[PDB]
Amino acid sequence: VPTCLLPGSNQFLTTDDHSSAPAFPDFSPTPEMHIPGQVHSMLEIVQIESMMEINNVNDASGVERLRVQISQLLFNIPLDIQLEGPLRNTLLGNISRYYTHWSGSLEMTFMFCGSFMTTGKLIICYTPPGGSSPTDRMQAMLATHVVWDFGLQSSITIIIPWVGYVTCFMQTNLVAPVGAADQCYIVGMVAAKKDFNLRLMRDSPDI
Amino acid sequence: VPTCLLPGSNQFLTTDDHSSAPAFPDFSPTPEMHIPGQVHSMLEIVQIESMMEINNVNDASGVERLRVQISQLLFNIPLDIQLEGPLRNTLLGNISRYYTHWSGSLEMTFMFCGSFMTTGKLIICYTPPGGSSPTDRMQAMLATHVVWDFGLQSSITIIIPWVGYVTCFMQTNLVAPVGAADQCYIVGMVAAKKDFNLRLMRDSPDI
Amino acid sequence: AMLATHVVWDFGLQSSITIIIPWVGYVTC
Amino acid sequence: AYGEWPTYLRFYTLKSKKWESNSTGWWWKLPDALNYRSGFLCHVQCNATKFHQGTLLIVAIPEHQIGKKGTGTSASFAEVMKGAEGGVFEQPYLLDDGTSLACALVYPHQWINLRTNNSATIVLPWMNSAPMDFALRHNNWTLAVIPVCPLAGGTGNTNTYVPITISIAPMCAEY
Amino acid sequence: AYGEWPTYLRFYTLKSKKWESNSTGWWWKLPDALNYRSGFLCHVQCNATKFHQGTLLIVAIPEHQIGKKGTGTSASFAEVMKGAEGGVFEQPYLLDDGTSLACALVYPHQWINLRTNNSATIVLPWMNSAPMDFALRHNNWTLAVIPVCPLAGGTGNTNTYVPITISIAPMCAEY
Amino acid sequence: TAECLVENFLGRSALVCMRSFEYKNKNFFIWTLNTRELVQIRRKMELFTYLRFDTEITIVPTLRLFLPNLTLQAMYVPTGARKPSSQDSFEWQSACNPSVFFKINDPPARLTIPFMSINSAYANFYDGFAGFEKKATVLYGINPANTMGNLCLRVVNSYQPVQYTLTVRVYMKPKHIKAWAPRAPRTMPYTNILNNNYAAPTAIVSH
Amino acid sequence: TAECLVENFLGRSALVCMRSFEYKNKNFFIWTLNTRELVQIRRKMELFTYLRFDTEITIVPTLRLFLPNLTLQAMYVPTGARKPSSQDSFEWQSACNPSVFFKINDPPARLTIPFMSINSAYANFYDGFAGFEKKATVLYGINPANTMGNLCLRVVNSYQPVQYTLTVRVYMKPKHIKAWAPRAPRTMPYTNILNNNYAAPTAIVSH
Repeated sequence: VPTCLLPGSNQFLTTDDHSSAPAFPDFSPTPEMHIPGQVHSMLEIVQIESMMEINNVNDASGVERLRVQISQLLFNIPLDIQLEGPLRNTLLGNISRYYTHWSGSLEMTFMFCGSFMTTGKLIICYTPPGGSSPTDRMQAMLATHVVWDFGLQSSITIIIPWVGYVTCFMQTNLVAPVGAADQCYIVGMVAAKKDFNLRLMRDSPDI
Repeated sequence: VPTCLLPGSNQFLTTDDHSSAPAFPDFSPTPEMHIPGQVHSMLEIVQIESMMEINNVNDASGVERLRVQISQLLFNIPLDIQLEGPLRNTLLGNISRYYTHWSGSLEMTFMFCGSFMTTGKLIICYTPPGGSSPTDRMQAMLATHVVWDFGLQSSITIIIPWVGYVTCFMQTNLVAPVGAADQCYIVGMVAAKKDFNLRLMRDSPDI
Repeated sequence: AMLATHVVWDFGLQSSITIIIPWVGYVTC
Repeated sequence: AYGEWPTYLRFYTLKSKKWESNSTGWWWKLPDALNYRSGFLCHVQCNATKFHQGTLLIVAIPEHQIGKKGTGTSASFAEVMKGAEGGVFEQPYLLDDGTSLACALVYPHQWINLRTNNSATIVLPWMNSAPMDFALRHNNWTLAVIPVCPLAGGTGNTNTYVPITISIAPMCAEY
Repeated sequence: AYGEWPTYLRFYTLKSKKWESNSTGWWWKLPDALNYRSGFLCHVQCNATKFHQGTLLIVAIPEHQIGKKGTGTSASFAEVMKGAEGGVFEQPYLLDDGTSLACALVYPHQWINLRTNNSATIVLPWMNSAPMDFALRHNNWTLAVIPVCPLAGGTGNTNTYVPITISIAPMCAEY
Repeated sequence: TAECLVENFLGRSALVCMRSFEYKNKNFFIWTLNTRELVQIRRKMELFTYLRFDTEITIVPTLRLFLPNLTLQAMYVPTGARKPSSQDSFEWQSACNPSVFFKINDPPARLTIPFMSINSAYANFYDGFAGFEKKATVLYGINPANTMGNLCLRVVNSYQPVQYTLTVRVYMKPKHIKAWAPRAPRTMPYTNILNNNYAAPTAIVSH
Repeated sequence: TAECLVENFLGRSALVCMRSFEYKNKNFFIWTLNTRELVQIRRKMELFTYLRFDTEITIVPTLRLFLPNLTLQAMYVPTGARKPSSQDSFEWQSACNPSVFFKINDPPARLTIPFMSINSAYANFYDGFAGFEKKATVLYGINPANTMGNLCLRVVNSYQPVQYTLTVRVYMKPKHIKAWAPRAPRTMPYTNILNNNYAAPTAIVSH
């Protein structure tokens, strides 16, 4: 060989796919171990739920930001995953911040922390891209919706296809027995679905 | 060929696995000879016994450091192969000093230099990793042990799996005839086993 | 009691636990 | 979930923690709670009568370095070692690790919601990158339990002490 | 051991060395002791009666450059040439080569322990990197014998002189 | 899909060390390979509890004079081995030990370190102290098996009359990554290069 | 397993010679290839009585001025042949004799010497004097078949007005090593580059 240099050289390119020359000529590495919790794709991570700050309002602090008290709207969630809002501190909103733009569906899961004897109907409704905010329950009743009765189903789940909002209102008032207080609480949670994809890396602004 | 230089070049890397250009175009080398004592692996070396300074105490000098006099403990061996201690001047402790960390079993072999008519029982006991030193023969008798009678077996051998100590006590007093003195002596020796491995090179501090 | 041979009786599921005694000190609760 | 049967290569029942509407949350470190290559499993339930309200997030976190506010100083012995007595979360929302409670669901998690179930159970297979830890001085898993929503219901003499009972077995442990 | 039958490509019996409880040790250089491509074998035994105590390490070292303390100066003729009369170890613990006696077992070694056996034998096949050395002026092997544990037992008139007898054959020697 | 495979999420060459020293009318580097000296890669790495990887390392010099094509030596020093005292030290010569000499005007030097620990993977967090027993001075979570050696560097030709600063920039491309046990994202500023403490503080998302 | 194969134990490129000379307002090298000029490689090599190997040699220059890209000549001179008197000598021209010219700013020069002796292996120790008969001046153990030639070097362009020192560093990678007859480790400091004498002295390990 001419023994000087190879073509496509005399640079350093920050993200290259070429190999390099090893220290320790045949040091055999310490073995593999078959432990669980393998991960192979970030999407396996982003598909796992997180709670979200449905109570991001300025009076709330610590854990209280993650729960809404039910004694008209209860919460109304700005639905962009990477702009500031409730989703900003979730696996969805953390992982995806590393990337240019995103595609595929989400789902929420709500959960109601009540006493077993307590019930009520909440309308949930969803505002597709370009929509206005449902001002009150009559626009939610005409909008794409689910009526969550806390009976049968302590923890409703609602897919979000591919944005405005998910919005949730006291359609009935609450009902509870004499032995359980009105300090009743909803938890809100979200993930991406199996169909999700993230396009092209751009380093996150949070740190 | 473009005839300038090859890719992965313009350096010198101290431990490289690449070839180089010979002086003497086809000088045929002086032949091979089939002499014994071939060695192919350092492990073939480290598997061979050495004596060890079981008598490393400050009064001992020259050969006396390798023998313990038997007229309560006789010797108690700090069992790290590469830290300072009795093993530090053995094939085990010399070869392995060239490497980062080690794995696999050892074995001791003791040998008793007595007169043929002389006998006694010594308890030997072993302290696995994290153990305390057996203070006296009652803890050695409850510890993992062998009772070496000098009868039948002038030279007991004891494997060490994979650390505290190997410890050895006058369980009986000695017994000897009128024709042989109490200047009776034990020799201690050690090696690695067939299972041994040494991971990654780091140059020895002794020179 | 937690280091001794034991059963933890929750009154839920099982209003009336039963415990054999082989063949003495005590049964303690 | 992590999908192992508890595996290598008799339960212990901790004294019940007196939860309250204000409580921040509790943790235990394994093996420290037992006082060892093992498949720990953890089985936790509430002594909560049907009027009661509120909910717990039960999580097991691997290699959970408890952090602290307001100093670069690392934790002492007594802050990280707690045996079966366990430790409090000084800041549950940061999970003490400066990480959101809201994202702790990436770790194997289960819910005690007092409508649906007062009981939850988790298998914690061996995660250590050495094959059998043997010294007293490390804790591969931390079991954590946090009041996501405050305890409620009852009146007066009932005094809101609604206990949590924790149980642990080192299932398939070898030495 | 080295696993050759004595091979190329009548014994000689040296006068017995008078060992004592204090003795440092003795060596001989081959071929020098015979006064030649060869398989030397060496057969050494103690004239020790059954009361006696102590033990010898018997070693054959290839290309054993005897060193010395306290000067950079190389050995003279008379220091390295010793015929059958042999030489003393001035420092057995350094094997004179600045190398531990304790590690000399890497070289082909045998033990005379007076309980188990008063006799030991070694085969020393040709190691020279030239095929048949022919000049009087090199010694491919050194037979060495060292009191690892001091001679003992007996009383008075027995005077601790318990002799070593050394024997050598240049088996399969060709010229 | 692109950077959704974890090797592509992590495999961006991070500037893990950025430093300078002068030569004028001491001044050598000894930095241990732990990715805690730079905050972006700290967070991006901390999303996984255990990782196994080779490390490529690239070294790029740069100069402000007050070009001289000097020889730079890079050396890799293993976990816990001896390290040099000054620009001159017997350690820079070490026989059993990897090093690379390169000229400032050549394209920058590259090395691979194979996966280097006695544990099967880097445990990116660890909450213990020691492998046998603990002393008071053994700090919480600084595991010895995570020490990963250090890269050591000096100017070899430093006699020069001309007056200048060498800047060095060190880029690590962790490569061929296998990862285990994902984590909740680190959502808080980093006080130090050892533990995780902090002083946003009480509300992670805006109103 | 890694550096347990003897070729990997020994095959680390050793800095076997480290020297300088000036050119200003004699000064050539003639060093014989014996690995006794540096103490670490002395010991690491002395664990074997006979070795057969090719030698790679790499030459690295370096400069302190008071860069000039000079031509350096390396020459190999065989066992016992003529050697030059000064920077200028007919020997530097030799027709039947290997040499390499290289420029200081090129990456450093490499050569292979094939295994070079009339004996089948290097006898790392030898206790004799001569192959026929001995005179008084024939020193103990300095065997002629072990002479292995010398590497000879000069600056070819040395007319320069500018004032400086050339440093040279010579790295030998003994390569493709076959070895015979292992030795007890050399546990004592080295007084000289010829024999093995000494002056720790009487107790090799600590108490």
